[PDB]
Amino acid sequence: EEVEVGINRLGVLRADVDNLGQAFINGIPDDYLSISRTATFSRAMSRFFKNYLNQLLAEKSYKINVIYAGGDDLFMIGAWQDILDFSIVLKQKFADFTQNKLSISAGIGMFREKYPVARMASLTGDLEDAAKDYTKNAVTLFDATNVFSWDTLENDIFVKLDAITKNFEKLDETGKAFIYRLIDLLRGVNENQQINIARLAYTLSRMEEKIGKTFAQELYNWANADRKTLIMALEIYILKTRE
RNA sequence: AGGAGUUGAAGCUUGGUUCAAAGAACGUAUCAAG
Repeated sequence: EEVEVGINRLGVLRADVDNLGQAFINGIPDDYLSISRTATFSRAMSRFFKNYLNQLLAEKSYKINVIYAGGDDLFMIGAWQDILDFSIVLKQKFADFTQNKLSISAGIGMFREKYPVARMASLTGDLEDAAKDYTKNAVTLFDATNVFSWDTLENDIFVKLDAITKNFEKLDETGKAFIYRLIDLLRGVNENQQINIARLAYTLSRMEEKIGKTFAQELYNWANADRKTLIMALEIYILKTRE
């Protein structure tokens, strides 16, 4: 109820450190090998997760309830806006703490307000298992069909989302019916590949004078080069801007 | 004293202009949370 910007959903993060097993067992090489170094390694990992997770969630008023944390396990239920905006924060702070050599995978799920927590946790655990099945670092946005690498998600999806949010704000009457027709074409293009690309070019030059001279050609470029990213960018755009 | 021979011929048969715009994109109830 404090959120008054997006869709009334509850977003769920489950994360775990991948490849933690052989790194914890035999990670430090045999030449410069110490026992207290391993003690600092594991004690610093648990230390990081506990105190930096509480401080990173305290410094900005994130509407996130942490259930439990740890290296092996992480489970947080909150508003989906803060969960999505905090997953990149947690990934980058883990990369800074571990000097970006311990990988991390995660799974973001999104559920309605009154949903059972047991089925919630099982579904999001399934999502993050599908993320770690890719066998590298990745994340699933809301579904097992949308698996993205962390740099891919962060860079591609968030620059496309920020560009879309800059462009459709200054437009006075374009959204959101144009965006729904655009998503209809960009998900029909998976099966009927040619005619939806033709309809896409037709609509973009149709609304060249309306949505912008350069944004329409940018959408036409993005919808051929890195397509599947832009569908998720538009979907989370509407999920953010729904009143 | 009137007879014949032409009863229409050629040209254009539509030209250009916007060719679905804005809205809603599931809401609730058990499930859950408290």
